[PDB]
Amino acid sequence: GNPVMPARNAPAFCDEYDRFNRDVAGEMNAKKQQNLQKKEEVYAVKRAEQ
Amino acid sequence: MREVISIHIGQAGIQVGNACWELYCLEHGIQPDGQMPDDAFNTFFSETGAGKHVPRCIFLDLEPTVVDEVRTGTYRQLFHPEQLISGKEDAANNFARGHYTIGKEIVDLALDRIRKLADNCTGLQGFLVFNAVGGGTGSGLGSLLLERLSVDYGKKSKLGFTVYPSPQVSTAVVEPYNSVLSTHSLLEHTDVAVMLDNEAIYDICRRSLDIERPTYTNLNRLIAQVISSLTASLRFDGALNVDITEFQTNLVPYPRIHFMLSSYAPIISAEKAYHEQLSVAEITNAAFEPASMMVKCDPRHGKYMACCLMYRGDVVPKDVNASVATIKTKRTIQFVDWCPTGFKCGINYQPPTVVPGGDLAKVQRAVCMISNSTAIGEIFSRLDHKFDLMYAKRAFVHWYVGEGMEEGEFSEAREDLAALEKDFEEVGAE
Amino acid sequence: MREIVHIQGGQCGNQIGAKFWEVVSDEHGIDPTGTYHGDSDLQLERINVYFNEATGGRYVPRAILMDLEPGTMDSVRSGPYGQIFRPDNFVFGQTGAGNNWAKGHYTEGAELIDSVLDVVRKEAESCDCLQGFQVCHSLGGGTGSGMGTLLISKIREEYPDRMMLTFSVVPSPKVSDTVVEPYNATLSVHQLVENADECMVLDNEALYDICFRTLKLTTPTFGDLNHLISAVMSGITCCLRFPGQLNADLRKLAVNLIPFPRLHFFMVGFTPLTSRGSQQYRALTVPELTQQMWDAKNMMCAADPRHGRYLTASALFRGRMSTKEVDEQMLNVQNKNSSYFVEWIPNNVKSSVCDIPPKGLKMSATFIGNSTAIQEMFKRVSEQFTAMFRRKAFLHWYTGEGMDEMEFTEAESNMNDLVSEYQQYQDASAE
Amino acid sequence: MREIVHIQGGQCGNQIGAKFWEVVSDEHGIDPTGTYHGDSDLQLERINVYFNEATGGRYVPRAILMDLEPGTMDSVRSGPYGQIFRPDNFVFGQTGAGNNWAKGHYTEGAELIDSVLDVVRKEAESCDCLQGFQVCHSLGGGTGSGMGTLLISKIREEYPDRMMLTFSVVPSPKVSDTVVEPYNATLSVHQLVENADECMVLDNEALYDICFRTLKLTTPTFGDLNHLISAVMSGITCCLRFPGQLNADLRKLAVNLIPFPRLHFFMVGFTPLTSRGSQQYRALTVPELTQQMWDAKNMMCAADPRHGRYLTASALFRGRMSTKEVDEQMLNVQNKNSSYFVEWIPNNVKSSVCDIPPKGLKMSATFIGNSTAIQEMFKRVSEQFTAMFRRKAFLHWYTGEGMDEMEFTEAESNMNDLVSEYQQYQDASAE
Amino acid sequence: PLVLRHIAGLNGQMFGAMRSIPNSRGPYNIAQISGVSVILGNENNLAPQFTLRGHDDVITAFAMSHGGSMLATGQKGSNSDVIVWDVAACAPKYKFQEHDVEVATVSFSADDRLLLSASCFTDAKLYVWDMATGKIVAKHGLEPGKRITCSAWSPALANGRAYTCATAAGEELALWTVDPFTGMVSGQKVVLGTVRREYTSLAFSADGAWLYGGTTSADVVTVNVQRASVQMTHPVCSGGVGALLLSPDGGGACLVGGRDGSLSTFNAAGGAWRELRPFAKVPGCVTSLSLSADGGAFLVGTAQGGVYRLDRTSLQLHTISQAQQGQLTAVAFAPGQPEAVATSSTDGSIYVWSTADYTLQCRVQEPTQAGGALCCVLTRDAVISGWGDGNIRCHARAAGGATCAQMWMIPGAHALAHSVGVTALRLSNGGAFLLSGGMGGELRVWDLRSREMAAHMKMHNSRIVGAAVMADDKHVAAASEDRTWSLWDVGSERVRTTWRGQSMFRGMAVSADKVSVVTVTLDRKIQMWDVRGPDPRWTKVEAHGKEVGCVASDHRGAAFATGGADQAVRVWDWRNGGEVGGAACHSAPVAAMAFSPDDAGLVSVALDGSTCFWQLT
Ligand SMILES: Nc1nc2c(ncn2[C@@H]2O[C@H](COP(=O)(O)OP(=O)(O)OP(=O)(O)O)[C@@H](O)[C@H]2O)c(=O)[nH]1
Ligand SMILES: Nc1nc2c(ncn2[C@@H]2O[C@H](COP(=O)(O)OP(=O)(O)O)[C@@H](O)[C@H]2O)c(=O)[nH]1
Ligand SMILES: Nc1nc2c(ncn2[C@@H]2O[C@H](COP(=O)(O)OP(=O)(O)O)[C@@H](O)[C@H]2O)c(=O)[nH]1
Repeated sequence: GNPVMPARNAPAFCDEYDRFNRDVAGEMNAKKQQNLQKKEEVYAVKRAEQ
Repeated sequence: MREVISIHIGQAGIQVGNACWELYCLEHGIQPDGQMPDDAFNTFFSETGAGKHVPRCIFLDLEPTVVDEVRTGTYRQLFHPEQLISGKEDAANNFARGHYTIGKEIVDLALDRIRKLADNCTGLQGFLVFNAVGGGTGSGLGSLLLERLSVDYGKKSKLGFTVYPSPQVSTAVVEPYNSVLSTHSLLEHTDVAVMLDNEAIYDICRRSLDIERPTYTNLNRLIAQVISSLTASLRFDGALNVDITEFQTNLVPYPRIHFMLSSYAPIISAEKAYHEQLSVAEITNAAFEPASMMVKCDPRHGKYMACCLMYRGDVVPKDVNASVATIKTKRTIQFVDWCPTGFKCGINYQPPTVVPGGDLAKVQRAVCMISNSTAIGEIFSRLDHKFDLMYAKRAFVHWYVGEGMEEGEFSEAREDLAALEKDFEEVGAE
Repeated sequence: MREIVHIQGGQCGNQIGAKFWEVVSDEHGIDPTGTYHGDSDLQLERINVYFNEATGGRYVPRAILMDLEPGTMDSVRSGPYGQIFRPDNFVFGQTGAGNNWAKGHYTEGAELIDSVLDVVRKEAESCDCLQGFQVCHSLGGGTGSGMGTLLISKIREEYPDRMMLTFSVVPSPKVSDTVVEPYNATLSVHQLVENADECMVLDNEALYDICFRTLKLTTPTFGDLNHLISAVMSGITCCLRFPGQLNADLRKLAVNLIPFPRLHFFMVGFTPLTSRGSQQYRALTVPELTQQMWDAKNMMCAADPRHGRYLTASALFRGRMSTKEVDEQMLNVQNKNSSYFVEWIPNNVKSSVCDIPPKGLKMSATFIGNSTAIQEMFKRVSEQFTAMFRRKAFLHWYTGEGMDEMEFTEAESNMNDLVSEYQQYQDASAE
Repeated sequence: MREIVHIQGGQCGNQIGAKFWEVVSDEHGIDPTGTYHGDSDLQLERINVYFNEATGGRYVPRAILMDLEPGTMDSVRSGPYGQIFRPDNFVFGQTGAGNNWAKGHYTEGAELIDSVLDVVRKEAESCDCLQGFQVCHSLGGGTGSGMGTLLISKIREEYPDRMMLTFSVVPSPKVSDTVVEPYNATLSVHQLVENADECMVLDNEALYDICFRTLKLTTPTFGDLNHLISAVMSGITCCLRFPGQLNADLRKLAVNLIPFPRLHFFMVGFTPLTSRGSQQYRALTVPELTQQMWDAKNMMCAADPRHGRYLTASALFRGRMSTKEVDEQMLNVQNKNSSYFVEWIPNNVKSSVCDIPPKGLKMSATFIGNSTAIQEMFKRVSEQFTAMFRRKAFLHWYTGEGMDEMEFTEAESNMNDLVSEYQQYQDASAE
Repeated sequence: PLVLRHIAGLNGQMFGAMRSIPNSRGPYNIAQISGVSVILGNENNLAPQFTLRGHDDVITAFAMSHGGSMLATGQKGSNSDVIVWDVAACAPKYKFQEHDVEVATVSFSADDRLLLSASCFTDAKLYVWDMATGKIVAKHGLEPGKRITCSAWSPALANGRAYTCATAAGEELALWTVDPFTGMVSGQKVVLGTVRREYTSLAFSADGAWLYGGTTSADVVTVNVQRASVQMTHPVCSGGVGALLLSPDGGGACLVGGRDGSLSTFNAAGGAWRELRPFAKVPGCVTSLSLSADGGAFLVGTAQGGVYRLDRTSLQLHTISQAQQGQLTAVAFAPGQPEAVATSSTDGSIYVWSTADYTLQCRVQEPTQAGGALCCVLTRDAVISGWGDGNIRCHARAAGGATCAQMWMIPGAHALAHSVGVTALRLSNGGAFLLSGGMGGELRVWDLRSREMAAHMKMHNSRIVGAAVMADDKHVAAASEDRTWSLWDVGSERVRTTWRGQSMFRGMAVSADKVSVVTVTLDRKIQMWDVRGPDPRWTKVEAHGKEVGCVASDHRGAAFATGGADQAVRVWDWRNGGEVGGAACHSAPVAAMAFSPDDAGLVSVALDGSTCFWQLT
């Protein structure tokens, strides 16, 4: 295959969907919300440990 | 009471009659079978004891194909089989063929059926003759039929919605010839002749309806809408009722000058509809726009002599008065110095019904502006040189001569069109 | 209900007519047996223009086959559609004309012409209304040209008002098949000018050029040339047989094409002719059809229109198409090539539209051009005829059949006069 | 709706163009039969830039293949995507140019150039709006360089305002395939300087180095190099074909890149090029793409930018990305490597963002650098050309095809002047 | 779980689409070609059928082995493969991928030992394969572009050094002497002699040396094989020939079909005069002729999709099955009646079938210029269909097999100079009006009593496919090519919704509850939507291997089917998703389908013409 063509199961790989999405702000907002929730959960776990 | 007999001569006449009768059936609720599940249909239809409505129409053609398309198509049970009259040989774009040799028996039978149809009418507002100036069938047979109608019926108002050759674009070669012949014929017979140009209607479809590929179906649909707006006051009541008899009284200053420019407004597709207010003033301005005119003839070159406006739908006399005042005060629109009023406004409460499969959208208001203006001499000026350019070499003259015509007929038609030109110049000048 | 009586003359005429009837039957869904198997109402709607109904569902073509040798019509009968024709319409002699127009027009055609006119009259009287007769044949062949001209004269005498259409295969410019081609062509053109109302000039070398350049075929036999001729022959009359958005019969075409009665020779072309390789890669659009139609390579006549001037031109389009598109395309062509169009005719285009395209094609368009380019074709034929007649080569063959030498001079004078008329309207100026 | 006409020249150009059209058809979801199987609206939204619609759903590439020997085109046609191209767009001669620029430009290129321009005009007139032409070919080959320069000159004459983009495979520094590569390159560069609006230099040895070091491909075929070139050729115009957060067409790139008309040569590179082993290990971020992009080994031209000074540099990014992140990365690169950037231009970066990444890649970025480093490559080509021309080795073939010896001197002078301009702007100081 | 009950398909264009299996004591007496696959079924209907599917595109050539093997050939896709099928195994036996373009024809030797395969394009090869292992002779070359129409083998001259194969290509006949011991092919062109006819079928005599070729000219040309020249010609069956079979016993007889449905018995002896007199007439154009039921029937096929059984002892005519011909576009069920199923097609034909026995209840036929029946709606006594010309024709439903009478027609319902042809017709619940969707995205509600237009509703800018009316004076569209779908109101005013996805839609259905709406996208994703929700509730990715083209819904709201280009119909729970049951039986992409009004029953149609009936229990 084409060397430029990424292999499956790679950080570079994206399906045909998630390509042509053309939505950056929504993805960043969703990732920000997920990171905030994960950070709150981590703080809760550390609080429980302390 | 207000019956109007419709005549459709030639392929163009029949193909605009298809749209016209589809529109009338849709407006009156008449199913294509012939009957509806009042008395407003009496203008266009006569009801039988069985409840079935037949149109008071006559489809005349020397070619069998066009009429057989109707006989086999959707409205085969609606129209009368004998009312559809078909010839055996086409006129072959020969005015002489359609007026002197083939058309004799066909037009005699047409008068027979027309008399039978008029026998079913208590009153008779007039005739609506739809033909094509520029074809042997439409020109020759139509001229002969109009002459016979003038001879026998007499003072009945015959409105000829003629389709004239476009300035540059065309489909025929002897079109200037038979156009000049037909114009000479109908200058003295029709009461009100409405000029239509395929180029102008194509431009209307391209610019207003955004149709990059307009066709005869679209053109005929627009013409049908114009005629329905014209006849709406006969079938539906409204403030400022206008009649067929009132047209030529309020629009024809002199008998020779009876050719009419027609403009419909608004012309918008469904996608572009309901995006603008479409007020009475705006649609009146659009109707008076030169581009919306259904003839390739800029009104700015000439001067308006009369303008009859037919409004349909939610139209109020206050708004129509304001719009007409703005039109009069506008400098671009110029009326003749000898006509102070020059306006015949008539409102109707029935909005124009939308044909399924048409590109026109459902609009609560509509304007049909039919005007007498001296600018219309421009189209005659174009045909007068397109004719003589061939006539110098006597091209295609043998074809017309072979069916019982003379060079004298061509000379007389050319001289008559020149007289029409000079009459237009005289009325335009102070 | 406007009937057409088809006649085939000579070997070339018989083969062309057989191919044409094959194509028309395929278009109307008629199998070689006469029965209808098309599954479409419009196909049977106007089938009476060409066919008559037998006792059953059989449809017999209104075709009349002529020859002086029986082998050609034996081949015609044994061909794919040989069994549709009524056997009574095969009129044959026993000794063929030896490529001798004199034999085919005076000696041997005289006996058979009585039977030919009898069959023609029988076919015409059965017709409800007759648009006219179409005769397919070849100029430059003995029986073909001779009997065709004689029959055209007889039918002109009998039915003056009825239309006469001719598909004549003029001898090719470069490669000539028979030696006596200039003689036969010169004699036949004199008859066609006087009698034929409408005539189409076809050249085998133009057909070879178009089928090798556009169709890009490798081994084009006479069948392919006959197929192109059949396509044009069908497309000219498809407006009679099918509904049209703007229909136009043969008389309408003749009226809008012929400016003056003697100038009735036309070069014809069919679009779209696409090679098998590029069939998908092309696009069927009205501009594309017009562009291919106005190309000189599309012309089936040897003469290229660039040298001459288009007196008139009819274009019969077929398919679901925009009349606005058609009119705009042809007006644009006229404006762009105003040099090639006659000035004293403001509109040189007769556009017709038919609702039914040919089988397999979404869109099609046949072209009939009356231009002064055919002047060079006639000039070349006369250039050969004069060279042969100066030394009177092969003149004794025609002289011994009982036609005067002065007939050659009269025919040459008439043909030169036609050339002069074409040149006069080529270089005529307005006002 | 801003169309581009693709042209392939010579064997290398034809192979590169075939690979490029395969890549574009894959990216737009077009199967080798031309039907759309792409499963996205945006793919068909702007497919008209490179393709035209056939009779059905087939899409015909707007490509023109030009060659003097039919073998390369036969191989391309037999290849996987050989059937999409219109057969009429294959313009080939019969005797190939023996690595002779004179044969490809004067003797044999003269006859075929008429057909080539005919096909080019037919393709261009069909375009509603024309951005311009892109010509892929190889310097240092007979037919390729010859008709490449000839056709570029002709298209410049016909369409002056329309864009010209060139992908020229300049002969590689160390390994040379043919002997007359310096002659052909010297003759072709002189033409490109005058004619081509925008020129893209590619070297086979630079491609081998990049695919052996970054891709860690050990024995790279020519197909691999062609496919890298194809990725660059797609990415340069993806802003035309897809919606972008900050789009930039070819003319915008040219305006932002070319400071002075003669300095229109660029080195290009593609990101992210990852070896198969490290594909899971590499994480794609805009800083990572920029770090790989500004690396000298990433450039597909043999000249390394460290020696020269970046006059300008455009980077077309592709994918859902932060404009702040991209702009910060490029500004930081400029600040860190200010020694390598020309001082009298405050911002040497034209950053463009398209929202549609290529197939398989989450993000990508194509780089286009105008730097004075190209001076050393032209210097090497002149070093070989002068050495050969001093002894006039192999000169007699070019002489016998009909160019004066003075053409070689004029071409060498023009190339030396271009080198001088590049050095001038390399060592130019502000104020 | 989906259970396949019956497949109705027949490639009516092919000459020899259906063929018997001689001396077939077990099941699967007949074999038909319908598309990608082969329907191997019993002579009597209402019996299980097998689907020999190993191809990727349409089948171009079908061959019997005179009892023992079937063979089908591919088309395009660079995989025009000759695949040999076994009667007992019902599995592929040999796969010859040696033709670069579609295999023009294929035939089996009279002794079932040799196999002739002929291509036409860019590699024209008469491959002869042995029943054991592979090929015997490479080719003889032919010429590209010469359409090899048909082929036959000589029963005689089987001495191991000779095998006479007759091949008709256009108007050319060629006899190919094949030495399989040496693997040589010698091709002698038959001297025509003014005999130019297109040969539909070829058949040698019992003793050879006389090859009968049936032509489109209703003639059988008898050619002397020994001299390789046309000997004589006789008219046989007015209409054409189609199928030509050797008489089951015969003196020198040969059964001839015709395009008129006539079946006659032509004998070479008997003089030049024939005076045609058929012994049996079938409805349609005969394309296949065979013998089965222990040689008691003639098993005559039809170009109209029909298979018929003609008794030999008493000439009794019994139909077997009917197949809708063309690309089938819509399936409709009567509002309450599960016994009648309406199937439309791109060909102007609509078949109303009795699902109990798959017989043709009635047929609606329209001319080709009337477009194609792109949508259909069934009524207790009416068939309403929307065509490619934009017109909506309603025909009087008939019974027993007859051409229906057109009661009425809405003309120009959807034809606006930019898109013609109404799609996705729907009827109001209980029956009040008719919802229609144009090719350009205009929704139109039509009264039924007066056929008058009641609502024109134009917001969607592309093709409508999958419109559906809710339970109360409201409706919703699918609007393919613009990846959005909107719920509307009959008061000519959109009620919010207008949900946009990311990929273009292909079909949309509404569940029994008025809140659940299923859409299918070309991304092979099934999207579930709640009318009360602004986002789809969930989406199932990769529902089919290829694009999904149609979606259905049970009237109880429990399950909904999904058919795609993978030729497989699946069933999914409305709320939980998952696969209730899936199966691939159509020999084409599935274009449309309909659930039965009751629990059991699903009727799906394919692009080739295959109608598959399914039991859901
Ligand atoms: N506006 C409009 N004009 C049309 C239409 N159809 C035809 N025409 C015009 O009508 C002219 C000819 O009409 P006809 O005389 O009826 O043609 P025909 O039926 O063949 O009869 P002849 O031509 O006289 O033999 C043409 O020049 C067209 O310009 C139409 O549908 N709409
Ligand atoms: N297009 C075409 N031309 C033919 C055919 N057969 C003969 N010709 C040409 O017709 C010309 C005259 O031959 P022809 O008139 O048929 O001979 P005749 O029948 O004895 O008079 C010859 O020059 C041939 O080239 C044919 O089947 N098709
Ligand atoms: N990247 C790449 N380079 C090539 C390819 N084919 C040839 N080349 C190189 O291009 C240079 C010029 O060759 P070319 O112009 O194609 O030869 P011509 O067609 O006879 O003029 C040669 O030195 C080759 O090394 C290819 O497919 N890909």
